[PDB]
Amino acid sequence: AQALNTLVKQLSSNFGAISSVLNDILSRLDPPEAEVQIDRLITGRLQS
Amino acid sequence: RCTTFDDVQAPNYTQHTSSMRGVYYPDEIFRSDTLYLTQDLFLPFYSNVTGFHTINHTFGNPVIPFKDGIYFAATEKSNVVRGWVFGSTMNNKSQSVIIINNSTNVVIRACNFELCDNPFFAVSKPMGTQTHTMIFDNAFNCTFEYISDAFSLDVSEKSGNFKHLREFVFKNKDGFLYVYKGYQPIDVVRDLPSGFNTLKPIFKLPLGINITNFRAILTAFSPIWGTSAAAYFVGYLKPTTFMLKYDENGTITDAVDCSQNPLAELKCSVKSFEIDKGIYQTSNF
Amino acid sequence: RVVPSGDVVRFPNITNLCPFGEVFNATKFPSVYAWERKKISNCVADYSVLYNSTFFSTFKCYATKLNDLCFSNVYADSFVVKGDDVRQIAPGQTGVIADYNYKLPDDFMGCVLAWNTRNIDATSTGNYNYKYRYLRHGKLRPFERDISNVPFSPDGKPCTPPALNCYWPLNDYGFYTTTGIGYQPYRVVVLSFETVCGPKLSTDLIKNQCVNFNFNGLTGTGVLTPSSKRFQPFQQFGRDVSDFTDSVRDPKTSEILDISPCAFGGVSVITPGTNASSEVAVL
Ligand SMILES: *[C@@H]1O[C@H](CO)[C@@H](O[C@@H]2O[C@H](CO)[C@@H](O[C@@H]3O[C@H](CO)[C@@H](O)[C@H](O)[C@@H]3O)[C@H](O)[C@H]2NC(C)=O)[C@H](O)[C@H]1NC(C)=O
Ligand SMILES: *[C@@H]1O[C@H](CO)[C@@H](O[C@@H]2O[C@H](CO)[C@@H](O)[C@H](O)[C@H]2NC(C)=O)[C@H](O)[C@H]1NC(C)=O
Ligand SMILES: *[C@@H]1O[C@H](CO)[C@@H](O)[C@H](O)[C@H]1NC(C)=O
Repeated sequence: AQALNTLVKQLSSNFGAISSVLNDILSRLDPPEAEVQIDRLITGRLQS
Repeated sequence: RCTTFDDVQAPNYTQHTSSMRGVYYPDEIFRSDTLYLTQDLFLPFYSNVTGFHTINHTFGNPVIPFKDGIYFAATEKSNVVRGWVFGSTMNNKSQSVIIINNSTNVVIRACNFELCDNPFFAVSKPMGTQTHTMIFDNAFNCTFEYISDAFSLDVSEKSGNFKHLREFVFKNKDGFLYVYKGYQPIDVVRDLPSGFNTLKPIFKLPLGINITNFRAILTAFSPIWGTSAAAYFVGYLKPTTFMLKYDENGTITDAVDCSQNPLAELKCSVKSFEIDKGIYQTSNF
Repeated sequence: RVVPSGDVVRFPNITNLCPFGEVFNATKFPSVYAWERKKISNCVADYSVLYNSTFFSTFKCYATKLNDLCFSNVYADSFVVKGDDVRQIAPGQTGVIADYNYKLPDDFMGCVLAWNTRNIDATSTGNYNYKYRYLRHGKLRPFERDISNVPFSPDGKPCTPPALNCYWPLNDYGFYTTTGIGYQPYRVVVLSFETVCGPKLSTDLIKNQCVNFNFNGLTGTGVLTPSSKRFQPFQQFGRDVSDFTDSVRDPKTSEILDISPCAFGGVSVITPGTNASSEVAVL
């Protein structure tokens, strides 16, 4: 139960982006601002 | 018309310990059968507060600091505290907000008010009706004006014990003054009863003033104005960590201030109200 | 993956695209410390009127933040800055505009629309009549106006002008026509973002199906169905035991809904082998 909730709560890590939501970086940000921060949250979450 | 009193005295400053006060619903999010740990400008538990006994000549409304947000409470019998001036200089020199409950409406305006040196509700004592908003006379370069829906509140001089307890929480962010309200009936001899009582959001007020100070508009009572009996507090809101216990219906039932004592910090580490016997690791020093 | 079939766009009472003269048509703008409040409410807005104007030049939004709109009132605020103080108009970013004159909220954020007014709002000696605050006892919070036409105390002591070593809170901008762009006056409309909604239409509740949805304050895909969750009257939506939103009160009809996600899963393939047969069964 701790190992699942650790995996859950590291979704909410910003990893240097403006937020931890890929959809907010997708839809709200400008697309040049998007692709850099999509790149950050994947590299965070994939290695988490 | 800005008038004054025949005499203005300092309150009793009776010391009190606010146990479970200042708790509110911060967000719009329903959650149920859960336990949520967060931080906002809350009143901390067991807060050392003073009882502003306003009685018959005694009238405590000078400039009191706000700075991020204040907690207010008032055991009420005569319904004395019903208004608050917010602003910076409290003179006719900067933009200020006078939120009044004038026994009929909640009137809120954000202007450079011609502020009196004595902010009061000019109310006839024998029947509890207001003659004039003797807090301002006129106003300049306004940003906002609000009048709520109508009701009626009895604000005459009342005897006996305190029958009404209201809890208020104020803060400045994004131009929005947030004002929340808590309420319970009481039967109260002196300063305040202990107990857990939440607050719910009532006002979202894009006022746009530099809220650094506050003056509580008390209600003046004379048939040369005086006042009568109420006991109200001033508490401060602090960006502290709370646990928030949620029941089946999303009612906040209980809470823990994580920074009172090492027992309560341990509660926030375990994320429960139940702690087993033993040693648990907590934050480094 | 289960691919969705439906669009669920649920909003309160829908008006048209309003004309916004406060946004692109205003003639004279004041100084920034006492910025004029002009506001937008009850409009399905896109603010393409910021672009389609004979009165402006910049067209920059802090520009796909133009359509960042399903929230409360937009304040189309009116003021004149200098070119070296256009840059300080931002949420946070406390230079002399944001620290003391005009600070912006950062929940949503609109557009800072400015115009080169060198031939109108400036002079050869510096149009000093426009002024800005550089010193005040206390910082502004976001979305505040200072209308203090008052001589200022530089350290909180009784030292106001006309006494000596007592300072005015206002500097000249220096709107010089004989200089470059950094000293030029710009008439600035800022859409301060803190009820409008850009993508605001009305479709029907495609219940019990994997659908797309846009709600007031909520987007995503999922399965929609009525809910029993006891919303407080001051609650918009619900969240689960995780941090995912699972329930919402209908912005159109107040029907409390559940949002379960669309179905998905892995695939196994069962086979007795190619030497045995050439057929499979899937899980
Ligand atoms: C959340 O709110 C619901 C309201 O919908 C609460 O449910 C209500 O709880 C009361 C007290 O438990 C129930 O009253 C019971 O009535 C029976 C028959 O009259 C009586 O024999 C019992 O002694 C009791 O008084 C009421 O029926 C019930 N209503 C519903 C619709 O469930 C619920 O208790 C609240 N949650 C919590 C944790 O309190
Ligand atoms: C809360 O603050 C009050 C001051 O307003 C404290 O009251 C005094 O405290 C000092 C030392 O703590 C004592 O010597 C005085 O006798 C107290 N005066 C009165 C009238 O009580 C009070 O102690 C504070 N609360 C706590 C728990 O320390
Ligand atoms: C395929 O299965 C048969 C069983 O009847 C076996 O005799 C044969 O050797 C298998 N094929 C190969 C290539 O081994």
